[PDB]
Amino acid sequence: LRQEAEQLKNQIRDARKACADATLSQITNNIDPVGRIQMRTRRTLRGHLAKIYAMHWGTDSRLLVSASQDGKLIIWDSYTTNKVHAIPLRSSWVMTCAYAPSGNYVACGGLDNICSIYNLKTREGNVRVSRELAGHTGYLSCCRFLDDNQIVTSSGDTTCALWDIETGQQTTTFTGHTGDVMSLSLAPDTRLFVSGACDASAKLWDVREGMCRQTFTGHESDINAICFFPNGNAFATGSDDATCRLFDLRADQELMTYSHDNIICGITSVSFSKSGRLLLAGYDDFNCNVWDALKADRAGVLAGHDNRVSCLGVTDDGMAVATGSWDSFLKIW
Amino acid sequence: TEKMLICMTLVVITTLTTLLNLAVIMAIGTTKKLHQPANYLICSLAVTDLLVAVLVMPLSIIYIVMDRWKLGYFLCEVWLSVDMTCCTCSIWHLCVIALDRYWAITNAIEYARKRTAKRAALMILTVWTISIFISMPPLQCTIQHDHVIYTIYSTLGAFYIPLTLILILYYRIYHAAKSLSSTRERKAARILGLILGAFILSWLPFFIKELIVGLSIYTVSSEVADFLTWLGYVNSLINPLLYTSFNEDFKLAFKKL
Amino acid sequence: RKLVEQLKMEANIDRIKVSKAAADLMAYCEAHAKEDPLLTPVPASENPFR
Amino acid sequence: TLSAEDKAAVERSKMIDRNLREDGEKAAREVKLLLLGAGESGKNTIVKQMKTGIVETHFTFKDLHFKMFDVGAQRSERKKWIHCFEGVTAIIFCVALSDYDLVNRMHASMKLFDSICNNKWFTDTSIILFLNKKDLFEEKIKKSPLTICYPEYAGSNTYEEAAAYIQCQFEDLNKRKDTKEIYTHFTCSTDTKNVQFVFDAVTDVIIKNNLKDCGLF
Amino acid sequence: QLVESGGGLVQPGGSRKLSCSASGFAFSSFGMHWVRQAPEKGLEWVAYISSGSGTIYYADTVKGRFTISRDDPKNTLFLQMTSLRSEDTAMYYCVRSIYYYGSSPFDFWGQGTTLTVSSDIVMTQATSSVPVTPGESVSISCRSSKSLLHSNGNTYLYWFLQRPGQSPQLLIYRMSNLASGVPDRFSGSGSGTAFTLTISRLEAEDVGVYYCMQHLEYPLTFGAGTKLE
Ligand SMILES: CN1CCC(c2c[nH]c3ccc(O)cc23)CC1
Repeated sequence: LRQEAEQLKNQIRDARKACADATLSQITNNIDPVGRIQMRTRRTLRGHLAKIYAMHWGTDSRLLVSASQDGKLIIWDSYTTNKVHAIPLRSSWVMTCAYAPSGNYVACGGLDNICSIYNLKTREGNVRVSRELAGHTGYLSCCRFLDDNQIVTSSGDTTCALWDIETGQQTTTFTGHTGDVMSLSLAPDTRLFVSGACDASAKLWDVREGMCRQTFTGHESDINAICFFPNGNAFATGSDDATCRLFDLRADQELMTYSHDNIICGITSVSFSKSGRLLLAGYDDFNCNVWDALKADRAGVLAGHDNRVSCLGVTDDGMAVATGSWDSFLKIW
Repeated sequence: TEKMLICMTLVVITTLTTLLNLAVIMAIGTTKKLHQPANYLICSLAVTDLLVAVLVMPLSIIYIVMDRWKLGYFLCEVWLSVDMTCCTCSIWHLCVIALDRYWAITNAIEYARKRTAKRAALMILTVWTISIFISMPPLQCTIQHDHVIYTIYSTLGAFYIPLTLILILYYRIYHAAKSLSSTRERKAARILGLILGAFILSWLPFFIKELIVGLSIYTVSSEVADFLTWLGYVNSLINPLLYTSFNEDFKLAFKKL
Repeated sequence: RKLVEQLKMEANIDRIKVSKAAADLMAYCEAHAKEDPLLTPVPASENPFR
Repeated sequence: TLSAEDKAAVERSKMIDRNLREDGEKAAREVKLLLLGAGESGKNTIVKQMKTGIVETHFTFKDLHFKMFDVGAQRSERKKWIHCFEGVTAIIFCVALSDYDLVNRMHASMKLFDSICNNKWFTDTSIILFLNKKDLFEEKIKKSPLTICYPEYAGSNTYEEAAAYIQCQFEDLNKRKDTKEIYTHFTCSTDTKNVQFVFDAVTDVIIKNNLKDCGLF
Repeated sequence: QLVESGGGLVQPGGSRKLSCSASGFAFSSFGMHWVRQAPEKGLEWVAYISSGSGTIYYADTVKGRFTISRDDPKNTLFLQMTSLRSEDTAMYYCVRSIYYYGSSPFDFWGQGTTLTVSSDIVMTQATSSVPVTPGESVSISCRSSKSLLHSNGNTYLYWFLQRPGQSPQLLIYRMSNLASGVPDRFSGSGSGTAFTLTISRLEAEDVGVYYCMQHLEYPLTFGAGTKLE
């Protein structure tokens, strides 16, 4: 049954090439560049005493949650820098953290195979472990909320799972990835999500039934970052090959590649502005860069972090961008 | 010609001292990795060096270039007191830094709990207290050795017993390091010897001639006295390099700036 | 074993031209640029971060 | 400026900051140890003697609180999560001597040691190597010579010489000899002395870190 | 759950100890307020102690006369009372509050205990009585002498409903957010200085006294109280 795999892959590539009548590079040539997008560090969130690997912005564009190796989640009031909540973690090894769209729940996890959900609206005040999503056989890489009751998870098992917090058990398991899944991205409509894995491939999945809609390839190394375009018809990915690639779901292939000779290191996080014109991705060597989603030019540099920019997030309204880093500090730009 | 050459040499020395001290303090403050009790003691020593360089050295060159100093009848006493206080404070900062290093290397486990900003602050305040203790008794114009007992006690408590503590602590540190290729041990021994030799060649001759003049053993010439005074002053310039250049964290902090 | 069936199912999806998708993306970008504070520095009066 | 509730929120933030600082100060004195080895290297036995995913084992010895990370259950890609342990004071490595002729787990253990010790994240991290289950090595070697797996081995197939050669080959894999040190030891099923050796290694690592801070190392 | 103890008849100028045992919640992380209600008059703020006793405030009528302390290990709130005046007679309510973005201060009120003795913003509720019937819509108007719209945009106003023979319960906080467990019938809106409470499809349990409270700056003040029957 594997003899026809190469033939089908060749047919898919031929169809993609036939439908590739033009490229975004020649289509956006006449569009004026966004210019130098200068951003200042409006806020400097301090209080973390260990390497920070994940963060998530709130739907209100004010509250954000960050995770560090100190085994605790800190809810930051970005407008005033106040720490809304401090949530000790039973496991000090946390690699991902998510903030519920309604804000009533916060989830995180990591080397522990549980994407523990924390209830911020607890009656007793102190934040408790509402549920533990056990069942994964590998380190958790990312679990993003869908609603108060549904949440997706990605881990090192090479598979993603959909969980119901009330039930506490998997309801839809996503399989097909050969490499470890490192990131997740939820579409604006919440109907589809794309997960990047270490096999240099990004796959589109359906939450309702778990079927893989599409498979994306082109990266030369492991994929560590993924984020949807605001319209939901495209998404960008960041891999260890130091080049960010933009994929359109309908086109089912790469559209633009963002890379520079100066950058010779992998990508850690990727995000899009509200309009999606500006592509912001975290990079090694302790600085971040902004790429024009259309012109692919380096719009600007978000420098100031003393360590790797592990995570990057943009407010739903696009008012500000908060970048986490291993120096235990989050800076809002 | 000679006066101008001395002027430029002393001016460049003091300017380099104060710029290096300012760089050290800003690097320590800006970098979070440099927020440790040992780094706090190093920063205290650096600020003491900056204070002695920006309060004493200007008047030092002013007096050296033109001998007849008349800036103020009472100002001379204040200048002498502050110079003595700052020099003793720097010497005791070196002593307490050596003591902290010895405790960390030997009592690496027990001393870990006591290694806190509170302990560094207590050390700094007690160093300042000892300096003012030695400097209050006195409270062309220069300190006169009219009391043999006072000068003997001050020189004993300012450089000689802190020198003995420095030597003992560094010998113990070297013994622990060698007990614990040989290129690394050679480098450690070279660093310790360089620090000890710098401190000795900078301060010891000045206190030797201070004892000589105080005891009336010999009449030290003014030129030699000033030369040894500046040889002791350059200890402030030397200390930041010795106590920061050899630390990888300080290397990164300086490279960042 | 399931990989062949998964690839067969994936290959049967609808296909689109790059030109129209890129045009739609550019239209969305230009339409939402006015509503992008990052692209256009918002005045400090309306900026919650200062 | 701040209202009554805003002042209360700032006070709550200050209390959270104080709690965070206290927790960080407590964790700074805590010793972080990473446990690695083959599947049957005996790391589980080691942690049991001292005391699905990562397992944290906490124990105390001579005023030092030690927390060990058993990452043997992590079958995922190593470089995607190994970097999290960059701050570990030392890395404990478990190797089963008896598995020299068991099918070639010694080869896999040596590859693991090469990958971990030479990793960019562990350039300055010391490795506390452990040779587990020599009570089986001393007997099996009598019947099965060590030359079966490694023809390069020379000399009599004695337990002492074989152990010395295996140790030497282990530290031969270290490409950062001038930057890190390997503290090899044999378990011998001696809980007290094994924990004493671990404590001595931790103390030595802390002393070298202090010397590095002083520029002597 | 909050229970108050240490009441009873006292002589004028005497001293008594009030204990407010706290259970069912993290008392350490919750700020505590003391509110005293006379047998017929409205609520009156007494004192406030923040979490960890880092900040303590008292009303002008009791400043320098009443002291408030906390003991986290025992989960009990203490209020040492000395030099009790004749007017001090009132039912003291132990109020729970937590202050952070999106929080609901004064959400939970204790049952309260009755004690008998032998510049600030003032809320106006001239509409003391407004008869209502089930299924009818009624509006309660509250006015303040100072604008409660802070520079940050938060209108620090609170609505409390007290049923006959029951302690007050938080109804609306910040004039726009409904506290947990409050039916969606109640709504809150108003201008910087004009405030009003809207009740839709009023039903039997809505009967009670509605109090308008301001939290812009201490001391806290409560309205006269609108009685619905
Ligand atoms: C430039 N300064 C260098 C140090 C010197 C001094 C410090 N302490 C003393 C005690 C006794 C004494 O005779 C002299 C000194 C005063 C001059």
